Amino acid sequence: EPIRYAIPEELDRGSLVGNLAKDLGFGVGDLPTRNLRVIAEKKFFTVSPENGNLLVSDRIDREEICGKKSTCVLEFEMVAEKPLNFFHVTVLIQDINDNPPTFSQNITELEISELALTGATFALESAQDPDVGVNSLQQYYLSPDPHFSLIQKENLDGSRYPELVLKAPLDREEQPHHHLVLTAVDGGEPSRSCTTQIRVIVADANDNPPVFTQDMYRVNVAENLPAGSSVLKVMAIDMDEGINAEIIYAFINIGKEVRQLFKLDSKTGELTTIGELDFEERDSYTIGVEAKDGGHHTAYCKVQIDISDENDNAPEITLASESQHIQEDAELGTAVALIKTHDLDSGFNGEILCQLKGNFPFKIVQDTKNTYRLVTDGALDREQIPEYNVTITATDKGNPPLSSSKTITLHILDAA
Amino acid sequence: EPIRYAIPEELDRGSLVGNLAKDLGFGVGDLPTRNLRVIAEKKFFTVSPENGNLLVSDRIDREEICGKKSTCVLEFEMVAEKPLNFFHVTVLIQDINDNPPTFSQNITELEISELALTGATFALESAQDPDVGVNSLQQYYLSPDPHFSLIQKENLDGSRYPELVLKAPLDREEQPHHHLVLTAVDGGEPSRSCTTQIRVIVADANDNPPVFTQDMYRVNVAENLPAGSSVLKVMAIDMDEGINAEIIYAFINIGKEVRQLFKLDSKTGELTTIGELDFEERDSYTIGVEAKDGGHHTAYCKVQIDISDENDNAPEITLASESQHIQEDAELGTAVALIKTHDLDSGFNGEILCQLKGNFPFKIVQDTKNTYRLVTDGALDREQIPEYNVTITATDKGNPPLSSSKTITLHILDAA
Ligand SMILES: [Ca+2]
Ligand SMILES: [Ca+2]
Ligand SMILES: [Ca+2]
Ligand SMILES: [Ca+2]
Ligand SMILES: [Ca+2]
Ligand SMILES: [Ca+2]
Ligand SMILES: [Ca+2]
Ligand SMILES: [Ca+2]
Ligand SMILES: [Ca+2]
Ligand SMILES: [Ca+2]
Ligand SMILES: [Ca+2]
Ligand SMILES: [Ca+2]
Ligand SMILES: [Ca+2]
Ligand SMILES: [Ca+2]
Ligand SMILES: [Ca+2]
Ligand SMILES: [Ca+2]
Ligand SMILES: [Ca+2]
Ligand SMILES: [Ca+2]
Repeated sequence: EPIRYAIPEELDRGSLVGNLAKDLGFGVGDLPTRNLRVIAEKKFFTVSPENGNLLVSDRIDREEICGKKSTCVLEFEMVAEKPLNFFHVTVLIQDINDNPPTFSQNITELEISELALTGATFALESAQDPDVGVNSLQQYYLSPDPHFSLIQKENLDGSRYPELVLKAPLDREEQPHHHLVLTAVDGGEPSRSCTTQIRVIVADANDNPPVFTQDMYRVNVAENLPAGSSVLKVMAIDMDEGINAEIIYAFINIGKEVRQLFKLDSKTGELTTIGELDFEERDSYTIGVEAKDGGHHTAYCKVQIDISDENDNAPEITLASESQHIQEDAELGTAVALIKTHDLDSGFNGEILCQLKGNFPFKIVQDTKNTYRLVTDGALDREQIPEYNVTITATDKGNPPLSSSKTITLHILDAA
Repeated sequence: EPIRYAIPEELDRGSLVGNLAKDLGFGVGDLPTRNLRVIAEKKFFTVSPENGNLLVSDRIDREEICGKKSTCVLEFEMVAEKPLNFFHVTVLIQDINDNPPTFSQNITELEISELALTGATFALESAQDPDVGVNSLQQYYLSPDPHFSLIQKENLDGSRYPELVLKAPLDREEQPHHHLVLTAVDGGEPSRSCTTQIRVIVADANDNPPVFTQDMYRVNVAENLPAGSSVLKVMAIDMDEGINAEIIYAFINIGKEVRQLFKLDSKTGELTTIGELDFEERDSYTIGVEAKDGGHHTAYCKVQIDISDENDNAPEITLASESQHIQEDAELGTAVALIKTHDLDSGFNGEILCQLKGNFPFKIVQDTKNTYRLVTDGALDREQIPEYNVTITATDKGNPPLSSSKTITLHILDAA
């Protein structure tokens, strides 16, 4: 007595499903007497009281009636009178491929670190289809890209899900963004498909240490350079982004003498002077500079600062005699005083030009480069001139030249 | 005439440097006549006017006089009178190892990332010594450590500088801090040395992805669960520190039906319900959960939520008859009305118990599980009782059980 029908969905109104009168055992000679009618809350089917045919009365949407279920049957009861009996009739609703697949969003972003090795797999969102059977069985395809390919796996139930695979190492410094196109096609008839774009954003990793522009920063400055003047400026380049690009500068293997003279800026990297320079103390400074970033990548170089000599030291005069006493009966050629000169500067700034200022019965005789002797030249007499105030002047050969004077008193004593 | 002396430094006052009278060509028979005396701004040496010996007058510190210079000579002039002449005398000051080396600071920290490969080199600060020659030539030693060794290189001038080398990979999750001891010994006599501690702080890198406690979170909840109730709580463990340890939770491959029913917290990871559950619509939910951290390390699992059926649907009654008309001359056994019942619930909650309420000349006969027939049992007469109000009651076998009634009017017609 139970009878099942199998018709496709989305059939036009009035389509023939089956002759219930003949399939049960009725006859056109008794159609009006039994008065067939369908009893169901959903007016999906109707029975013609003329020939006993089962027709379609409303739109039969399998996605709205059954959803994602495999089988889809509609059970109702047909009522016949004289006598009154029940006739259970079931109608299987076949599924057609009338719904294309779809993704969650058209544009999907995916952040991938550039440290990802070749062969790394990243999960991609699958497409959904309200159909069932082969009409929902998706087949995923990816547009050709030299860096990415597609992996299509299956679950334990047979559904396919795509996964992105990396076949070439990523580099943000070469290409930070990639644009992919994923396509999903179902296995129904006709084949309906949809597309979606995948924007791969390459995340930055500290894959590049700082690099100085020069491995040696050499400069020459003056001796009396004012405190707080710019000496040079180191520069380090980092191709990364964010914390992996901020560079800090500092000194290495440095001493306290240098620490009180120079100062290196951590941010700008400009080298200045906080102390005083002196050529007579030190004429060269070899300093090492370290460059650090966020990922603790180090970069080392050397800085050499040469100092030129300036004429800032005056010539010094030293004298010595026999208690500043002279005998009036001394012969021509007798040494009376000894002159010693020296200058702390170098080059022509240290060369001293010694001479005698004023007229006196004495004469300066040069022995070596820095030694002189005050030799008598004229007459001496205590009764006439008892003392002489010899003034010695020394002058260097600098620019500007410095000088210094020193007067010594020489007494004249009686003869024997 | 020029004469040079070579004496060590830090000699006691009055030590003999040399006999200037004999080394030049004088004689004890003429010591007081010439009256020897030293002329220098620094009172480092003196000449004895008795025997003509050159002695030490003050402390001679080579580090204070010459500093870091290789050679160290002191030039002065000795003055003799009757006659007056100059005698240039130089004294070379030999260096002794009377100053130990030293570092900048006793405690030195060094941050090293755990991603450092075996053999990585890290610069260490060198020790400084105010001495010169072999007295300042340092020899660095490192205490034995299973992870670190010492590399000793030399510059172009011969000075040694240490560098730390890594022979075993570092792991912050195993040991975040290391304590090293660096020792510097000079090549003088006696050997003076100093020590310094190096605190190596292992910087954290994303070397551990999130790990779920369970690969499957299965739970069973009721059907009419109130919106906003806790379902379960996923948990992911990350052994890293900082941004590399913060975990965010989200859904993957999810649909709109699920998105309007459940909600996953990104921070706490607690799963709640924002919609309504229904067993008649869907009895199982398989959801995938993704765990992401700062370094974009992914972790996937699955969550299955089973729903139990609740008796929240009342039995439905459907009736049909011959236009609600009965002939008074009907035989015992004639079908008058057809009863159809069904319940949306499952199990014993769907089993329907149909019966007739009130005394009537009718009887309910059960055909199948859900079909009944109202069969006459007694006498009928329109002149006496023209109509009957048959009330059919259906009740399920749930807890608590539901029920529904439906009264149909049956008219009695005359005979033929
Ligand atoms: Ca459809
Ligand atoms: Ca369909
Ligand atoms: Ca489809
Ligand atoms: Ca790069
Ligand atoms: Ca960097
Ligand atoms: Ca990078
Ligand atoms: Ca100067
Ligand atoms: Ca100068
Ligand atoms: Ca000068
Ligand atoms: Ca000393
Ligand atoms: Ca010394
Ligand atoms: Ca030493
Ligand atoms: Ca670890
Ligand atoms: Ca982590
Ligand atoms: Ca770690
Ligand atoms: Ca329900
Ligand atoms: Ca229910
Ligand atoms: Ca029920």
